[PDB]
Order: sequence, then structure tokens, then C-alpha cells
Amino acid sequence: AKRHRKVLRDNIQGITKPAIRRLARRGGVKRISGLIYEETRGVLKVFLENVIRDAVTYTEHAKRKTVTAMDVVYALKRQGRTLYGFGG
Amino acid sequence: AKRHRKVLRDNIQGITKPAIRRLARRGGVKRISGLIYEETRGVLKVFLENVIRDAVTYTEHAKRKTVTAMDVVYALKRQGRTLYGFGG
Amino acid sequence: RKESYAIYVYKVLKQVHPDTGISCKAMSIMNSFVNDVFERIAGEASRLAHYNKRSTITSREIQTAVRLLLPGELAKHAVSEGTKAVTKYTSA
Amino acid sequence: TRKESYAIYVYKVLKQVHPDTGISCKAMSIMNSFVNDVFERIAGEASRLAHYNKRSTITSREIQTAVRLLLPGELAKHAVSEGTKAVTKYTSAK
Amino acid sequence: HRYRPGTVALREIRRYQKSTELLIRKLPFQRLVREIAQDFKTDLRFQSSAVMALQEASEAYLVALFEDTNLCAIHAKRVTIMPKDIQLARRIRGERA
Amino acid sequence: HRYRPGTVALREIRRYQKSTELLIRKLPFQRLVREIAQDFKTDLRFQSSAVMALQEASEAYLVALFEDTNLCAIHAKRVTIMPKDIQLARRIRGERA
Amino acid sequence: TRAKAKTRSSRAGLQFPVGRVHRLLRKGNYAERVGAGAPVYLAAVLEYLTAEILELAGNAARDNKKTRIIPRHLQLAVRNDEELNKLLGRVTIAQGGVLPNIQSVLLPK
Amino acid sequence: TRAKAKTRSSRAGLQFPVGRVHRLLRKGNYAERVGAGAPVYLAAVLEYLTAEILELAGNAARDNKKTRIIPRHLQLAVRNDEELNKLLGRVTIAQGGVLPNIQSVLLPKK
Repeated sequence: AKRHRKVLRDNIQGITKPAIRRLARRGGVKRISGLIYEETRGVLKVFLENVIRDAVTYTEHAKRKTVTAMDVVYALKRQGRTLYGFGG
Repeated sequence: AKRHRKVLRDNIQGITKPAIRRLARRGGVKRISGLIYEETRGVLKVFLENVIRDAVTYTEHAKRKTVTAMDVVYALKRQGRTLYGFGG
Repeated sequence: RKESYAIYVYKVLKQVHPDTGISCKAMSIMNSFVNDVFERIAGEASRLAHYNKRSTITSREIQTAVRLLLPGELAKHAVSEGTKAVTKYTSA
Repeated sequence: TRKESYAIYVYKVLKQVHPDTGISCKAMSIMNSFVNDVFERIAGEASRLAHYNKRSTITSREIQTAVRLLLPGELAKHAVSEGTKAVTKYTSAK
Repeated sequence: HRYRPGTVALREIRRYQKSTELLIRKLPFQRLVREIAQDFKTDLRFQSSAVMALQEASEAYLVALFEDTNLCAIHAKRVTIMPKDIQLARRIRGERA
Repeated sequence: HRYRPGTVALREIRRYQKSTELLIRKLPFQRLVREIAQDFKTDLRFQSSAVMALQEASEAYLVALFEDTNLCAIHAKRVTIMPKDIQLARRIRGERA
Repeated sequence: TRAKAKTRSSRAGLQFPVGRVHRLLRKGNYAERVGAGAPVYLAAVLEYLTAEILELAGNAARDNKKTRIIPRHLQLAVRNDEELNKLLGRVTIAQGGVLPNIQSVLLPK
Repeated sequence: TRAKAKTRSSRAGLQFPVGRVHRLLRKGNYAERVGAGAPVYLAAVLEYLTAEILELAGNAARDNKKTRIIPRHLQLAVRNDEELNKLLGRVTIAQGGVLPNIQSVLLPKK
């Protein structure tokens, strides 16, 4: 059976275990428990869906289908997570 | 010797031990260590001097000597601690 | 003559609870809430007009401001309730 | 398309403080975003200060109070000094 | 008849979370506000509603701080709050950062 | 020649805190952003700089979260971070509140 | 033939003042032009939010055997509703108190 | 007798553009009137903040044996200065990284 779907759904597992370990090494974490990665994936999904929902709202105010970087900058700016290096 | 000064300086000790205990009882704290009260007094002093400094700046923009309640409301509003019941 | 939102919040209360009163401190809290929400939505709509190089504020900016500021399902019912009023006024 | 930025002014300020140090494009965009963000914060605070005092104009007093409110501590008092002297020179001249 | 240590604290927890009165006396708070205000400038007058608004702001801030402090103490397998719990709460909030 | 457990982790801590590259691969992050975006509406196009800005936002948010998580774990007399440390930090920040 | 000066709030079927919201938008330094339907829409949104909080506060006063809404009822109504709790999570209500909540570790045996 | 069109920034002894700050204040929907000294004062404040961060970033590039300021130098300059750290504590700098900081519990034994 060669049947499979075109749309992939396990891309939250695309944030791999050594990526989360590198993130914690940048955060200064020495030892990591085995249950950390699923919680980190859920937290990343929640944060990403919040920012992307605001960016999509900013895009469809402008009657556009393309999410620009400035919409992401405004979406991060409204929640108090202002980002430099893309505003201009 | 009946000599004493008019200005009192130990008013940070005017926030008494049972007042801090009542505050922690409202916060849902069962047991309180003995070193809690000095830390709470320092935290209250830092928060109060931040809010009062902003309120004094708001007052002297208006060329006034009296700190109104609306200046305190604006000072709390700028730091993201907006208070209801005095704005009007 | 000191401006407030007293009688409008009072008639809204009589709509939702015809036999329930309200106190002065609660009325001041409701007035501060209405002023705060109006300020937030108007500032967000002004920013939306500024980012799109638009010099006017229409119902679309206020709708996007409600969808941005009000979270979740509260937004979609509020968006529903408002579109209706603009519709009535326009027919009216 | 003439795209507005604060490029040459930040560059000449850099040449004032460090005559032999360059800068990259990403750092320049970060500096531009910083200048725009600080200008937006100070202008919004001054607009709120004018609105609370029932004043329809924005003068140097509103910007001074906005600097004293937003910029924290000693950074405020030197910034207030630097601005205040400049207004004095500009009055001497215009 | 003596009480077990902890049920009186639970009674005060259930009592003070129901009522909404100010838990700090008015006059020491007014004296503290005036002492804190007088170093920025001398000759400051205060409205009563301004000191009251400062009082409820201090109430809400300190009650929220003790909730975060209690959560830190429970996370450290303790029922007694300590200053290390307070400095953790304020750090994670960004106040000490 | 085997290494003691912990000095390699300290070497990666000292290494990854010096460099500033993105620690998440580009293509899985683009796929995750597109999957998260496609439920709000279908047919969404993405600029490369938008996904990059989302990437550095996720980097900064998650690194700050692991710093708060490490502080929670150290406060609980541990050197290993746990999901209870993560949920404790988010609450004191207000995300779970 | 100036027919009886029909108000905009009665035309929009709202109780909140449309013309006053229009005046506050024009004088609020947001944009130099304000559309016609924007104050109608904003007044309807403000009316809906006020109605939702007032209904929950009336329910909270009814469960506490009160016929008059106090700030404690408003605080209970805001904090017990999670969407209003994350709308006004950065908002202090004076004379409101806190939710009665005891952690389960502190409960006795 | 239109004498040589003397600019406001050169009159104020500033490098940041006074007239451009005036145009952005007039078109920024803040107030319908803008005073004369307000763009001068705001341009001087922006120039001072830019000069302070650029001086610390140049020092950070000098200590890292670099002649070109990268975002890492800006991040180090902002985070190592506590007044700038609490001015931009809610601000993300892209490609900036973090301060090198290891908690003393995690250090080994000796």
C-alpha cells in the first residue's frame, strides 16, 4: 500500500529533541528530563498560534493573502513582545 | 532628655507584622517565616516609590503641588497596573 | 456638567436585570471599564489606519480592533452584534 | 522608490562616537527600529499628557515630562539636560 | 482546649478571602506615602482619594505577590513562605530582571 | 576515555550562549508555521522574512522560558528541569493565569 | 420639514450614545476622518460588553442574596469568567477582593 | 534676501533631522498643534539615546576585536547596561543571542 496523504500533520514533532536541548543549553539548563519535549512543543504551538492568528487578522485587514514580516512585527508588538530588525 | 525630631522615619515599620500576615492570609498563605516581613516592607517601598515618582511627575506637568487621585490612576495605568473606581 | 456613561449603563442593566440595582462605586468601575475599552479599541483602530496609510476610520478598522483585542468567542459575538447596528443605521 | 529611514543620521552619530568603527545592515535596521519605537513611545506619552491637561498643543514641556516618565532614572536626567540645552541654542538662533 | 497549628491559619485564609476591606491601617499608610513622597520634592499635598487609590494598588500588588510566593513555596515542597520564594516570584515576573 | 556526566552539558551551555545562530532548522519550522496558519484560513502565502521573524520570536520566547524554568528547578533544589517547572514559570508570568 | 430629530442610537437600535462616541472619536486624535458606521459599531460593541458584565454581576448579586451590585459582585463576575478574566487580567478593581481559593496541599488530613 | 536656507538641525546643533521629526509629529495624529521647540527637544533626546547605545556597541565591538558593529554587539551593549536593560527589557533584538551566564549551582566541584 503506497497510499499516504499530501498534508503532513506531525510537524510539531519537526521541532526535534536536540533542537529543544540546544534551546535549553542557550537557556543555561544542565539536565533535561524526558517529559520536557512534549510540554515545550505544546507551549511553542500555543505561542505560535497566538502570534499567527494576530498576524492573519492584520493581513486580512489589508485585504491580502500574503503574510508579510511587518504584520508579524505588529502582532508581536501588540502582545508586548516587540522585535527589532524587521521594522524597515 | 525630651529631645526628638518632628519628622518620623520608621513609618515603613508602620506596616506592621499582623498587617503583612493579613495580606498573606488574603493571598492564601498558611505558614509565614520570620524573615518575610522585612522583604515585604522593602518590596512595598520599591513599588510605592515607583508609583509615587510617576504621580509626582504627572502632577508637576500640571504645575500643581497637590497629588490628585487621577495622577495616581495615570501613574498606575502607564506601568500596566490599571485601577478602576477612581477614573471619574 | 460632568460627563459620564451613567444612564446608558443603567438602562443596559435594566434590560438584563429589571429588578437589580447598582451602587456608586460599581457605577464608577463600569464607567472606567467603558472608557478603558473605548480607548483600547480606538487606539488599535488608529494604529490599523496608520499602518495601512489610511486617513479615515471606518467600521472595518473597529471590527479588526475588536477581533484583535477581544479574545476568542467574545470577539465573534461582539463582531456579530455590531455589524447588525451598522446595518440598521444604514437602512435607517 | 524613496524609502524613508534614519540611516545617515545614525551613521554620522556613530562617526561622532566612534570614527573608525563600521556598522552592518541588520544592526542599522535594529537602530532604525529602536529610534522609531522610542519616537512613538515619547510622542504617544506626550499626546496623552496633552490630552489629560486639556491642552491641544504639544510643546517642549510635554516631551520633557514624557522623557522623565519613560526613560528610567539617570538616563532621563542627562537626556533632559541634552535636549534642554539644544532648545536654548535654537532660541538663541531661531 | 487548644487548637492544632494550621486550622486557625486556614480559618483566617477562608475569612480574609471573603471580605474586601483594606488590611492596612489608614494613618501608617498615609505617613509612609508622605515620607516616600517628600524626598522627590518638599511641600506635597495629597488628596484622600489619591492615598486610597495608592492603598488599593498596594493591596492588589502585595496579595498577587503572596499568591505567587505561595506557589513558589508549594513548588519547593514547603508550606512556609520564605524570602527566596519572593525573590523568585519577582524575578520570574521581571521585576528583579 | 569517557567524560563525566555534566561537563559536556556545561560545554554546550558555554558554546550555545556565545553563538547567535538559529537552533531550529528552517524547513520544519516553515512546515509548522504553515500547518498552524492553515486552520485560520486556507490559501495563505508567506514571506521568508515573516517566517524568519516568527523564528527569532520563538527562539527568544523559548530561551527566556528555559531560563525561568532553570531558575524554578534550582529553587526546588534540583538540577534537572521538569514540566512542573515550566508550568510554574508560565503561571507566575501570567500565561496560565 | 426637519422630522422630529431622530437620534442615531435609536436608528441603530442601541442604548449607548452613537453621536457622543462620534464626538469622542473626532476629538480623540485618532484619525482626521471618521466613518459613519464606526461609532455605531463601537457603541454596539461597548453595549454588548457592558451587558455581558452586568448580567454576570447581577447573577453574582443574586447568588449572594443582594439586590444591589457592589464591586465585589463585579470582581466575582470578571474573575469567574475566563474570557473576561483574560480580557481584564491586567486590571485592578478597587474594593473587589480576590477569588476564594485554597491550594489543596494546605488542606488538612 | 532668503539667506542660504539655514536648517533647523544645524541651528539646534543636532545631527538628527528636526524638520522631519516635526513632519512626523504633525502627520502622526498626536495633536493638531505642535510647538516649535518640541521637535528640537525630541531630536536631541533621540540623538543622545542613539549616541549612548552606539558608544557602548563600539566598545563591545572593540573588546571582541571587531571594527564593524553586528547585532551581537548591540545586544551585549543593551543587556550589560542596566538602565538600557530596563529600557528595552520587553524588546527582542534579532540575531542577538543572550548574555553568557551560568548559575553557580551548576558549576562543578573543586
